[PDB]
Formats: sequence, C-alpha cells, structure tokens
Amino acid sequence: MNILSKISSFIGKTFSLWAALFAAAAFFAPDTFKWAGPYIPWLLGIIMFGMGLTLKPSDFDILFKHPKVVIIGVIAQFAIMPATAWLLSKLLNLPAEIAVGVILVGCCPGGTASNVMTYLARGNVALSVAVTSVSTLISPLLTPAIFLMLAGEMLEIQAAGMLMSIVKMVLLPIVLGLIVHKVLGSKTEKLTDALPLVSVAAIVLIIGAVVGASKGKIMESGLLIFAVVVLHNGIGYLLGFFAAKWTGLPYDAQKTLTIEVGMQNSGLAAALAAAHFAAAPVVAVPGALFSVWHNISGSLLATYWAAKAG
Ligand SMILES: CC(C)(CO)[C@@H](O)C(=O)[O-]
Ligand code: NA
Ligand code: NA
Repeated sequence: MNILSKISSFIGKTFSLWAALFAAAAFFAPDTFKWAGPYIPWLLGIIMFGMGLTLKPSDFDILFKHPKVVIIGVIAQFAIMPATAWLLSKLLNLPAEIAVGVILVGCCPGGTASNVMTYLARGNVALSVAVTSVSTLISPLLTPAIFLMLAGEMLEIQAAGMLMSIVKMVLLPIVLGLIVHKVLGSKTEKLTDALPLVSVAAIVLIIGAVVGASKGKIMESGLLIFAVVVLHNGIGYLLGFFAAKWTGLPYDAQKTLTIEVGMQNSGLAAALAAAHFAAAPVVAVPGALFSVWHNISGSLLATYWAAKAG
C-alpha cells in the first residue's frame, strides 16, 4: 500500500485526537515535551528513517528519465527559500538570532510532508518524491553552505559541524531505512503501518519541546516569527508556481513544485538549531512554527486545487 495513502488516511481520521493530546499534554504534563528536548535530533532521525524505509529505487526513475523537470525543482528549492528567508530578515530587521533561525529554515531542503500534500493536491507525486529526495541527499553540503553565506556575519559558522549533523540526522537514518527495507523485504509493509503514528508523534514532540523551551521569547516575538513563517512559506508557494509555469511545466508539475518549494524540512532546521545553537533556544522556534504552518497552508492549498478540479 502507498505510504502516502496511509499517512493522509491516518491524519484525516485522527486529527482531533492529536489536537486533544497535545492540548492536554501542554497543560497537564508540560514535562512530556521538556524531557524530549535533548532528543530532538533523534526524533528527527526517526522521521528521516521513515523516508528511507519507504524509498525505493523506482522513485528515482523520473530523475533518470526526466532530469530537467527534477533539476528545475531542486534549483527552485535552493534558489528561492534561502534567499526569501534572507530578504524577510533584512526587510523586517529581525533580531539577529531570529533571523538566523529563519534563514536556517530557508537553507534546509524540502519537507518530507510535501509528498503527501502533492498526493492530496493530485500533482505529480513522482516528481515531488524525487525533488525532495535529491534536495535532501545533497543538503549535507548545500544547507550548511548557503546558511553561512546568508548568515555568516551574523553568528559563528561551524559549517563543517553542521554537515556532519545532517549526515547523522538525515543520511544515516535514511540509509538505515533502506537496508531495513532490503533485509525485511515484504515484511516492511507492517513496519510502515506504524510510520504515520511514529512520525506524527515525533513531529509534535519536536514542536512542543522547542516551544516550551523558548516561551519567554515567544511571548514577545512569537507573533513576529509566525508572520515571517507565513510570508516565507507563502512566497515560496508563489515563486515555486511561477517557476514551474515560466519554465513551461504542466499543471500537475506546477502544483508539485509549488508545494515543494514552500514546504521545508523545518524539523531539520529545529534539530540543527538545537545541536549548534543550544544556548539560544529561539533559533529553533522558526522551524517549530514553520513545521506547524506549512502543513496547514499545504493542506489548504491542496484542498483549493482539489476543489477547482471539478
Ligand atoms: C516537521 C516535518 C517532519 C513535517 O512537517 C518537516 O520537517 C518535513 O516536512 O520534513
Ligand atoms: Na516532495
Ligand atoms: Na521547499
């Protein structure tokens, strides 16, 4: 069974219980998220382990047979979102450590959630999986590279350390997912049945941990960070659509790259912020809020297209 049909079905069927569990957790057991703070890199690693657990060599066919459509998506990813974050930081003159967190999100690759949103938007799913996989696999070099170029003068770099952080949090769990898939063969369908549950649980723990650990600066700047997230996410959609349109790509691919650009692996941003900016928790907040908003705006954008398709 397609993992994207498993994920959307799981969310659509239990979105209420998650909203109630988070609510009761943040109010009657705030420790649930504070205790998970030091495990944000592992929680993300679990998410990426899922991507690798479901990735098959067939998902790269469109790359090897239609390289130019995939190359456009990867270029549009790293050409739009890093620069967009930098511009929003300067035009709004954000605090230094908030701008670093916003730029950090922009320099990350596309989000793994775009595959489901493209599936829900009825775009080119094969393209969505390809661009996200390519951008993710080359992010150990591009994400720290672009990140220091756009925010170098704002803080220390440790670009080499961030590369290894992405290798351990992204490449290694993906590789583990691939070999676990090879070892178990068909028995992996039962492990992927629990992937929607495990992934969502990890996603909410990461968000609540970052939020709860930075509630002082969220009170005074949280609304400003959300606004930046909405604009960053929205501008990515707009430019991702006009990028696919102006290059002459079909409508299904225009929806794919629209979702691909605007949506980010904001969990990686939060994990990198926790590992390389631990003494400045606010650096991780843009990734936490982005992780929330882009799934809201993504599903809403998919719903709009789903309605116009009739
Ligand atoms: C938080 C997350 C896992 C889903 O929104 C995001 O980092 C992504 O799409 O990869
Ligand atoms: Na994708
Ligand atoms: Na993106």
